Amino acid sequence: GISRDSRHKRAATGAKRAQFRKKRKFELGRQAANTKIGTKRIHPVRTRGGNQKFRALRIETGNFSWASEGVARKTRITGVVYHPSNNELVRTNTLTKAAIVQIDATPFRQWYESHYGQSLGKTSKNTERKWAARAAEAKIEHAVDSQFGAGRLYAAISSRPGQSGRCDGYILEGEELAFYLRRLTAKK
Amino acid sequence: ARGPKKHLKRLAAPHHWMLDKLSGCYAPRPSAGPHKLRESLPLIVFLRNRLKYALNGREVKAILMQRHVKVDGKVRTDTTFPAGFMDVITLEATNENFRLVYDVKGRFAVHRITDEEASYKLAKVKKVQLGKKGIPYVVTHDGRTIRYPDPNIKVNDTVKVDLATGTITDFIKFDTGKLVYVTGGRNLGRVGTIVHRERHEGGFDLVHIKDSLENTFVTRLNNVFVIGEPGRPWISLPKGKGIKLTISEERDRRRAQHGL
Amino acid sequence: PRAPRTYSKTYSTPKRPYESARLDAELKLAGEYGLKNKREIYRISFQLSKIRRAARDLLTRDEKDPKRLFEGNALIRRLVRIGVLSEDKKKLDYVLALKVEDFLERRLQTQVYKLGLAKSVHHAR
Amino acid sequence: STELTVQSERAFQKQPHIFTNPKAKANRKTKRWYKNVGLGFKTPKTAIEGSYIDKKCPFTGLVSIRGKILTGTVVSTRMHRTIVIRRDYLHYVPKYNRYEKRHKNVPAHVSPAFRVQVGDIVTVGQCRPISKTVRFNVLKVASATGKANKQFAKF
RNA sequence: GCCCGUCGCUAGUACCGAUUGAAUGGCUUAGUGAGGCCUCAGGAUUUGCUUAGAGAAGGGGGCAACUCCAUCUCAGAGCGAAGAAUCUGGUCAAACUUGGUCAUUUAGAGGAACUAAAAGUCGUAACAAGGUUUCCGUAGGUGAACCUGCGGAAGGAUCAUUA
RNA sequence: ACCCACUCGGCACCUUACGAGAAAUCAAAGUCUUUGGGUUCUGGGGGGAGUAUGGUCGCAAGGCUGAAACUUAAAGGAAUU
RNA sequence: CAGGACUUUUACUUUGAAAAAAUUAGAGUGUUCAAAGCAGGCGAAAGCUCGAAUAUAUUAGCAUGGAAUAAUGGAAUAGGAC
RNA sequence: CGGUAAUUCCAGCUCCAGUAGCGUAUAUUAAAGUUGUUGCAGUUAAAAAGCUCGUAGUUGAACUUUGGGUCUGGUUGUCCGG
RNA sequence: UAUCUGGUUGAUCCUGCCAGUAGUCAUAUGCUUGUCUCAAAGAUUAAGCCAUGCAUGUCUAAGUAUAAGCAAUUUAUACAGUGAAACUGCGAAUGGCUCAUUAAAUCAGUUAUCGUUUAUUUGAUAGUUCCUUUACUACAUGGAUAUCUGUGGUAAUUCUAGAGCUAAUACAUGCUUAAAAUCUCGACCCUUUGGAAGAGAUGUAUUUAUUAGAUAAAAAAUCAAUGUCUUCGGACUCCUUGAUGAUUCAUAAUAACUUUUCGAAUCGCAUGGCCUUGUGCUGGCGAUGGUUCAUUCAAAUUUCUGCCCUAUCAACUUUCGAUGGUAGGAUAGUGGCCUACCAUGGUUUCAACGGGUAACGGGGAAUAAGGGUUCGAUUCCGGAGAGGGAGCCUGAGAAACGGCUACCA
Ligand SMILES: [Mg+2]
Ligand SMILES: [Mg+2]
Ligand SMILES: [Mg+2]
Ligand SMILES: [Mg+2]
Ligand SMILES: [Mg+2]
Ligand SMILES: [Mg+2]
Ligand SMILES: [Mg+2]
Ligand SMILES: [Mg+2]
Ligand SMILES: [Mg+2]
Ligand SMILES: [Mg+2]
Ligand SMILES: [Mg+2]
Ligand SMILES: [Mg+2]
Ligand SMILES: [Mg+2]
Ligand SMILES: [Mg+2]
Ligand SMILES: [Mg+2]
Ligand SMILES: [Mg+2]
Ligand SMILES: [Mg+2]
Ligand SMILES: [Mg+2]
Ligand SMILES: [Mg+2]
Ligand SMILES: [Mg+2]
Ligand SMILES: [Mg+2]
Ligand SMILES: [Mg+2]
Ligand SMILES: [Mg+2]
Ligand SMILES: [Mg+2]
Ligand SMILES: [Mg+2]
Ligand SMILES: [Mg+2]
Ligand SMILES: [Mg+2]
Ligand SMILES: [Mg+2]
Ligand SMILES: [Mg+2]
Ligand SMILES: [Mg+2]
Ligand SMILES: [Mg+2]
Ligand SMILES: [Mg+2]
Ligand SMILES: [Mg+2]
Repeated sequence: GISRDSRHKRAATGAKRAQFRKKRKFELGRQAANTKIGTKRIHPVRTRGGNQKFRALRIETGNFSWASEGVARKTRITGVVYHPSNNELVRTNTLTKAAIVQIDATPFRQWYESHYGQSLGKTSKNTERKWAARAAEAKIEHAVDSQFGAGRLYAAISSRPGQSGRCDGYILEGEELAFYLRRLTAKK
Repeated sequence: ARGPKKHLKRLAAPHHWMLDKLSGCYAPRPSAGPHKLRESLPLIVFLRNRLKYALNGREVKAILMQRHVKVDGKVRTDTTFPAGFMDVITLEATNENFRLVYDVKGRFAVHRITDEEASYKLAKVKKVQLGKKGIPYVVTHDGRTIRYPDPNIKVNDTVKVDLATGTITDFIKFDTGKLVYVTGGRNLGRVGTIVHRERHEGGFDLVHIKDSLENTFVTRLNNVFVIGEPGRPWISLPKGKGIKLTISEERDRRRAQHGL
Repeated sequence: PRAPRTYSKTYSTPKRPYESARLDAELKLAGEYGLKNKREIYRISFQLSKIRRAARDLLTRDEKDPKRLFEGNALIRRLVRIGVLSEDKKKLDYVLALKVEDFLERRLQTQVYKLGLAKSVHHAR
Repeated sequence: STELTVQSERAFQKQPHIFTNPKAKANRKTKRWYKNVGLGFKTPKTAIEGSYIDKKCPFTGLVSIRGKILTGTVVSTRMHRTIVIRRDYLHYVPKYNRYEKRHKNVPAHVSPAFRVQVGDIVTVGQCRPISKTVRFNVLKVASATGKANKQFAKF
């Protein structure tokens, strides 16, 4: 099997090392999960010392965080748009860590509406009062707002889906988001 | 090679078992327990090779079974149970109580003790941390975890555990000019005062120790076990009060105290 | 895989086999003390040599130095006990001057002879 | 080492779990995290004020300096963000009662908080394995300027 | 007296070597590739929930949607859950076919050696100024020591010719 | 230009060694069992052999590098009658 | 003490801490002697009691004392020190 | 050594050595200052590169706080055994 | 325990060797061989091949007996004495052997894990499983399957088909449970100094965010929010915070997530205490289990320094990862460990690389003035391997061979 040993490697000097000891189970490494989008399918793998890692071959949903607001919502992932490591992955639609994906965003929008009442694209008294107490806090980065109008938000996955089975991340914000956008533009 | 080792060869044993070179190929390997393998002392050794109450392993086993040996109040039935430093071994019949303390030379000494002291165990502090639900716990260098400790108990401080329940009754802060016991190295079994504590923030603090006879020596911090305020120890120390004589001196003593 | 047993060769052969004078001396010694072999003599010599090695080493260390004071003293005591050194010569410097005769004149052989009980060494043996 | 740009490759490079809330505007605008390594060593002003990134920096990254702290002269700067340190010593040959002059090159990691030329003497600290050969991270560069003050002979 | 080489004889070592020689092992080009593991399917069979109509002789405490019961129980069928053979791609990768390569061995027609034994043959090269003083570098020549150029060295047969 | 006296540097030489050395001899071949100023190179009985082989340098002759099997109680040095 | 503030950097040597046990050197001890072993010894011979030491290993790392020897560094466009 | 007196062969007798052991073979250590750091040789016995330059290596003149004085701890010889 | 002696000559002094001499937990072998104690012993060649037998199994008052077993006799009309079998649990990863590989590998001393896994151990430890709160499994839930009884298959094997019953600490499901405090929502009143009736949520584990995890000292002015006591001038006071050399640490908090882990439907012996006189409510000593944190036995890596000959090996590594970067994948976790994109490094006359080893490394052994030289398959410690190469299952732990799968022999 795939082994993470440094035995098979050459030394710093470039010397080809001799074959001492046949590969061990503590050196072992398993096949890549390389998770796809659509219909939840999670295979558990028995690791060292008991314990399970969860291979996430085919994932659809994920809970993503809006770090500015301080809220996270369970939402559908619809397509990988950019991945820093490989364009092949993007082509495939391979969900991994640090991949950039499009989120259904509707739940986020709903949450926003509940909170401030301002809406994106264009009742009780206590609620009104609450809204009044807030406001001006509801401004947001323009890019995010624009994205909302289309209905699909850019988010980065921060979970390792091949490890946890869980697919999670953060909605793209500030400078990083801008950078990502620029990259995307360049690619096109 | 493949999982844990389960045997111990007779030569590979700790030397302070005082185990004879012959009469067997194997030594009694201390089971997973409160004390470290090399720093421990298995019950079998204590029974057979110290007090001589048993003649062989079978005898020891038999003794154990009738629920009579007690390590720190709790019963025990393992032949290879690792009772270590400060552990109180109580035998119900005989009514003898023992505390496992080192002697001037290095090995574990048979130290007979009264029931008034046998009630408590003295223990060094290894770790101080907040556990789950923010609850503070102390870790004794001798096995235990004690929840909700007095919050000015730090690392290296020694603690009087009441043993019957397992609560901290009192403690000694680690400081200069406090009676100390050495539990590792060449200086193991020696009693002293702590003159000075060197730091070297990076690797291994060294403590300077003077004994009663004004005779200074240096050991690592993790080998040093506080015992009280100078001249007044919290436990009874064994005969020769952890003093270390020179060889010639020892010889002289042997000669002059002849009474055959 | 049991713990090994210690052996020790307790004698040493001469470094030159047919040194005639030496041989004759050995023979004489044997005659004196009813010795079955040259081997016995060799053993004695070896023993003497060991002692000498110790003594020399001790001497090499400073006098009034701990090790010398101890080990050397012990050696001296042992010698006196065995009866090879005399009470006049509890010195460590005198330990070097011992010579093979003093060990042979201390065997249960010779002693037996010298207290009566025998009529010659062979009889005693 | 870095050498200019900062935001220079395929992925956005940020200090993990450091958040710069883009609503309430701050003085620094983007928050920089640093720590002092300890052992009496000082975190340089180049590390705190700088715009560079590095996970493998002992000040602004995730690696922790522990174990052995070595010193030696710099042999090679050529490979990006790292260094090679020569470490001359004397090996005692007991038969001849004398000493061999010996060698051993230590590859080490260079935080972009430092200016390192070939020939500078460098204090290097042990950390978690960083690459195939690197175990060490540069803590202090001792050759500060050399003769950058008065290079020209004219009084 | 000592003594050198050629050609002889008898043994014994190693050397070169035609044989498109042979053998074993290590890498390796091209192509094949068992078996597991992972994965896309597949779905023998295995059961659970549907009230899905029963014959049932209180098929829930007395003719009756049994004063209908996990009721008698199969056509249901829908909905699951478990799942073997088989199977698509991987991945690790033993091995196998034909080559090439390095290493170590191994037959080996022949050839060129050296040592040992030193009552063979031809001289006498060297040791005396060895009967042409020896050596040395080099080149040519010879039956063999060797001889002869050119330069050198006394380890030479000369520490020697003032003015 | 000589002459005398001194002086550094050189090619040597003569007599003594009180030092060396197996001796022949040597002002170094001395200041070494009373053994250490600094350094580079080379040798480890005689043959086989400066051969075989592999490199490498030569147009070539050759050079530099350089074995082993086996063989042998001596080969040698300086002096002696 | 407990904290800064920075300390030219070594080599060398010192004492200390570590260099598993066996082996080695070695203390004790009539295995009948010895090679060995870690035993034993003394009583009223009703129970009591010494033991099971020490010393070595220098290579490397660690700790501290030393400042001869050997090296390295500072003020010469002073951008030097207070 | 042995070719007709063999102290060396083969035996007999005596004798020597080690002795429940002693011999032979092949390694290996001491002997070996015949591997040399301590510690070898190189004019003639083996051996000084034909000669010079020269990077690594090894090695590399002298020179910076020495001298005094004042008390004060020990540690063995002494001056008696107080 | 500092030693030499025979041999180059007619004789001499040397250089030099050869020969002798002594030892060898150094092997072989030749003769001999009475006793006592101690005791190596198929390493060397072939890590060559193996007849036959054995070398790992295991049960306590305390997981599961309707053996149609034995008991048999003065606890059983549920069982209850022993107890084969079988299920379950645990072990079989230790030990034992061997030295083939292996030359910066192993290994030794030394660090490190702020870089991880860890059955067992000894400490710790979980009122929160509920989900609206006028009639609900909890005095206890479900279906299997072994042995067994019967029907067989095959020349055969520790090959197992078919039927019939039947267990669990096997396999599945799944109840109790408070009080408080805190966070999401407001039927209204009364024009402020606003302030609330009551409804939902909160264990742990999991995941990604995010926040707290302070601390070099004292004294202000006031601009935006605007509290609390007002003895209606205005005061504002007593305002949390562990560890390390050092962290994004320990830990806590808000956000949610999750094919929702765990939170005892388990056993043995005791048979004690209050009467609301039920058979009620209770309660002792233990076994097994189970969560995270300890610790212990361990574990992978890991720092610095040190290996034997060889230059008749001087350049080596880099298409097929060589050295470094970035991101991901993978792993128990770190890392070119692997993948993508990029950069051109890394080692070396202070011998890299290659070659050899009749090389496992070390503790040590033989020798024995001082310095050394040679040996270490072998009783202890590491490491490898089970004919050769792969590949895996089970498990805390194996790339296991007295486990399995294949190929080659
Ligand atoms: Mg776990
Ligand atoms: Mg630390
Ligand atoms: Mg396949
Ligand atoms: Mg002639
Ligand atoms: Mg002539
Ligand atoms: Mg000559
Ligand atoms: Mg020769
Ligand atoms: Mg001559
Ligand atoms: Mg001894
Ligand atoms: Mg005759
Ligand atoms: Mg020798
Ligand atoms: Mg010589
Ligand atoms: Mg010559
Ligand atoms: Mg000088
Ligand atoms: Mg000698
Ligand atoms: Mg001659
Ligand atoms: Mg003659
Ligand atoms: Mg000899
Ligand atoms: Mg008898
Ligand atoms: Mg064999
Ligand atoms: Mg079983
Ligand atoms: Mg084993
Ligand atoms: Mg923070
Ligand atoms: Mg954390
Ligand atoms: Mg990474
Ligand atoms: Mg081998
Ligand atoms: Mg070896
Ligand atoms: Mg070995
Ligand atoms: Mg072998
Ligand atoms: Mg075999
Ligand atoms: Mg295997
Ligand atoms: Mg077997
Ligand atoms: Mg096995």
